Amino acid sequence: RELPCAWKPVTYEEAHAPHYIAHRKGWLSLHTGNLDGEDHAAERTVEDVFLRKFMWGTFPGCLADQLVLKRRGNQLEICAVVLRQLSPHKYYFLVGYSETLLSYFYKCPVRLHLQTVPSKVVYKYL
Amino acid sequence: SRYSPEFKDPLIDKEYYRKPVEELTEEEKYVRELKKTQLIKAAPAGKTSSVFEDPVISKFTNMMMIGGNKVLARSLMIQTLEAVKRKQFEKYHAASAEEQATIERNPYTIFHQALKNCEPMIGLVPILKGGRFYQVPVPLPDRRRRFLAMKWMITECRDKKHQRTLMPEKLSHKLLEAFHNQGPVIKRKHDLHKMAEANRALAHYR
Amino acid sequence: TYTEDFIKKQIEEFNIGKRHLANMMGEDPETFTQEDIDRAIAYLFPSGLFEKRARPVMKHPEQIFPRQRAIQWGEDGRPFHYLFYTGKQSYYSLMHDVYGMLLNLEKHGSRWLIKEELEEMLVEKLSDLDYMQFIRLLEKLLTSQCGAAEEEFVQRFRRSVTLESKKQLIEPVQYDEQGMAFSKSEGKRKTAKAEAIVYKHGSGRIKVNGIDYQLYFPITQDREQLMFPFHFVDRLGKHDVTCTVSGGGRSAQAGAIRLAMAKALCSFVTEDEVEWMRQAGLLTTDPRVRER
Amino acid sequence: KNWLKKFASHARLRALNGLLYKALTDLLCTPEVSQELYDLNVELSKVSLTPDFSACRAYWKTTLSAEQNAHMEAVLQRSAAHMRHLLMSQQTLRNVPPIVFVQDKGNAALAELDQLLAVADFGPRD
RNA sequence: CCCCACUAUGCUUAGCCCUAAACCUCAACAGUUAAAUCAACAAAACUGCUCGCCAGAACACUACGAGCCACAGCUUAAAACUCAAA
Ligand SMILES: [K+]
Ligand SMILES: [Mg+2]
Ligand SMILES: [Mg+2]
Ligand SMILES: [Mg+2]
Ligand SMILES: [Mg+2]
Ligand SMILES: [Mg+2]
Repeated sequence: RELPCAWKPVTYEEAHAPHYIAHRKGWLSLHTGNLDGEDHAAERTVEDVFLRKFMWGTFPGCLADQLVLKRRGNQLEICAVVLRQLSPHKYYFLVGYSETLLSYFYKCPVRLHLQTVPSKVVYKYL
Repeated sequence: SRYSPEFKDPLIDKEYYRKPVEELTEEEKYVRELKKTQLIKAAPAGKTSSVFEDPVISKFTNMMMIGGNKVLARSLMIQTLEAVKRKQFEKYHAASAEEQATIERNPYTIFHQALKNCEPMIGLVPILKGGRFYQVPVPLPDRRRRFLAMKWMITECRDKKHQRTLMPEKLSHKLLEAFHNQGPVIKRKHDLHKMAEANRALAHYR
Repeated sequence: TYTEDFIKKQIEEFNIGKRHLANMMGEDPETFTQEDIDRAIAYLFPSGLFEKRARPVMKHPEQIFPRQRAIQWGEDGRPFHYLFYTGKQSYYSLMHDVYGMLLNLEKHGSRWLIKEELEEMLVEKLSDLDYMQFIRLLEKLLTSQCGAAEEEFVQRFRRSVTLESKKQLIEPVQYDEQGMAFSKSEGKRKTAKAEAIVYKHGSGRIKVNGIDYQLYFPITQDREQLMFPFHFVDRLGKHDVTCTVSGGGRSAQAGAIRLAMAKALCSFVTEDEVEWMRQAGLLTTDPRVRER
Repeated sequence: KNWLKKFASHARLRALNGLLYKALTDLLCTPEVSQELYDLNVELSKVSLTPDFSACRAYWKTTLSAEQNAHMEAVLQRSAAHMRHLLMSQQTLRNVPPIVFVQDKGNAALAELDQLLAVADFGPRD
C-alpha cells in the first residue's frame, strides 16, 4: 500500500570449468592441424562446427553428451554418446544416412561410433 | 615477483658461516638449522664476499646512476676516490712534521665521515589540516638521514653553476669540504635544523 | 552409500580385470603387481592431464571407496570396549595408555601429528583442546627418560618433515685423458647460457671461450662476480676453470658463468660448504627475466 | 539496604572540564586515593567530558620508560572508581560519569624533539 | 543553575500548629521448622489468638457535614457523570 510499508545436474564436461581443459577435462576434437608447422587449422575447425551442428540436428535430444571428433589420416571418427530412447532401427537408419552424407560432404571416409547410455551421466550439481 | 614467498634473501656474510658451533647460541643454532629448510634467492649482481666491499659506496654509486649505466657510475665513484686520495697525498707532502699526523689519507674514511657530517636528525612533514600547509618537526629515522645526506651531496654536485667541471673533481671537492664541516651541504643541514627549531611549537600537531 | 555387498562385487571385478590386463600385456597374472597395473593403464590409455588423479586409474577397490562401517557392540548388546560409554573410547584409551606409561617411568626434522590425521588414526572426531591435552602428554613423555617402547610409541605419532632443501645435486667427478679430476656443470642467466669445467687442482686460471677472463671481461664487476664463488669458500688460486658461454650480454654471461662455476665447485668442497654456498645464493638460478 | 545483594549482583561542558581537572589534580596531590598512586606522581594534562556526559576522559602525561608507563596505567585503572567515589563524596559534582584514564600521546613528540634539539648543531651563531 | 551581600528561618524562653518515602514500605503476643518450601519479586515458609483496615479505576490527600488555638489549615470522608479496564 503506502510506500514505507513496501520498504541443476551437470555432466563431466559441464561440471568442470574451462581452466581444467588440460588438467581435468580434455579436448573433444583431436587433429594435427593446430600443431606447430601444421596447416589447415581453420578448415578443421569449420568442419568441426558443421559436424557438431549436423549431428545434433540429425540426432535431436538423443546425444547424452558432446561428440568426440577424432581424425587419423583422412579418417573422421565421430565417437558420439546417445540415449536409449529412440528405436534401434531409427538409430541404424540415421547412422547410415549421416555416414554417407558426411562422406560425400567432405570427400573423406567418415565413420560413427554411437555409444548408447540409459540416461544422462550426471557428475555433480551446480 | 618471480620469486615465491617461500624464497628468502641470501646472507653473503663470509665470516658468519665460519663461526664455531661452540659459540652458537641455542637461538642462533635454531635459526641456522631452520635456514637449511628454506629456499634461498639467487645472489644479485652487486654485493660480494670481497673484503673491499662497501655497502655505503655501492648505494652512492647506485644513486648516481642514470639510465642503468652502472659502468659509468662506478667509473665516476672510483675517479672521485682516486682524486681525494691524490689531493690528500699532495697536502701531506707539503705539510709540516707535526701537521702530517692529523692529515687523513684514506679516501674511504673521508667519504664516510663527510657523509656522516651531513646527516640531519630532524626534518619536516608537510601537513595541511586547517586549509593551510603546516610544516611540523619530526625525528628522522637513521635510514632517512643516511639517504638524505647522499641525496644532498649528489644534488649539490649536479648544480648547473659548475660549468664544465667534471663530476669526479666536483665530488672530491665537496667531500673534502664536508669532511671539515664546511660547504653548502653542511649549510643545508644547518638551515634544516634551524627551520625545524623555528617551528617547535608545531610539534603539537603530531 | 556403498553396501558391503557392493564392495565385495567390486573386489571381484577388480580381480578379474587384473587377470584380464595381465593377459593383455602378456605378463604372468600370478606375479602381476599394482605398479604393473599403473604402468599398463598409462600405456593403454595415455593421458597428459597434469592432475595425476584425473588420469586413468585402476586401483584396488579398498583404496578408492571411502566406505567405513565399524560395529561397536555384538548381538547381546554388550560393547566390546570398556570405555565405550565415554563416546571417545579410542581417544580415552590412548590417553589411559599414555598416563600408565608416565606412571611407570615416574616409578622408574619431524613434526607432531596434526589433528585431522590423528582423527583418521583414531577414527573418531575430536576437538582442539583434547588434541592439545594429548600433545602435552606426549611432550611430557618425551621429557621423561623414555625407554624403547616409549619412543617407538611416540614415533607412532610423529610424521616426517620431508622438506630438507639441502638437496643440491653434487656433480660426479670425472677424469680427463691426462688423468686429471674435474667436474662439469651448467648455468643460465637471462638469455645467457654457460657450461663450466672446474679442475680439482689448478693455479687460478679461468678460460672463457678460450680467452683469459680479464680479457673476456674488461669490466671489474664481472671479474668480481667470477671471484664470488671461489672467494666465498677460500680457494682462490686453487682451481682451473674452462667455461663456454653463449647468448645474453656482459652481466648475464658473468652471472651464468658464476652459477656454473659454483655448481661445479660443489664437488670439491664439503657438504657444510655446499650449504653455506646455498645460503649465500650461489647455487640458485635467477628466475627474473624480461616480462611481456 | 542489603548492600550484600547489590554488590553480589558547550560553555557548561568547558566549566565542568576545568572543575574536574582541578579536582583530579588535588586528589592526586595526596595519598587520599592510595599510597601506590601517590608515589607514582601522576600528572594530568586535561579532562574531557563526552558531549552526552557518559564518560570522563582524564589525559595523564606519560614518561619515557615503558615499564613505568604500564605500572602507572595499571594503578590508574585500578583506582578510577575510588576517585569517582571521592569526587562525589566531597560534593565537587553531584554526579560524575565513569572516569577513563587515557595516555597523552602528544607530549612525547615534544619531549623527543627537545631531546634532539638539545644536541643539534645549528651553525655559526645562528 | 555560578559569584557577592543580606532577610524570614535554623538557636533560647512561654504558647500553638499535629504533617512526612513519620518505611524494616514486615500490626501486637505465642508457637513450629514439619510438609508440595514456594505465583513472582522483596525479606526462608507457616500455625494459634486478638485489634485495626480492605472489597474495579477515576472523580478524590476532593465536595458537604462534624470536630479542632488551626481561618489558603488538619482529621474523618462521599455521591453524580464516565470507562473496560486500572
Ligand atoms: K525507608
Ligand atoms: Mg524516620
Ligand atoms: Mg495493635
Ligand atoms: Mg489500631
Ligand atoms: Mg474504587
Ligand atoms: Mg480536606
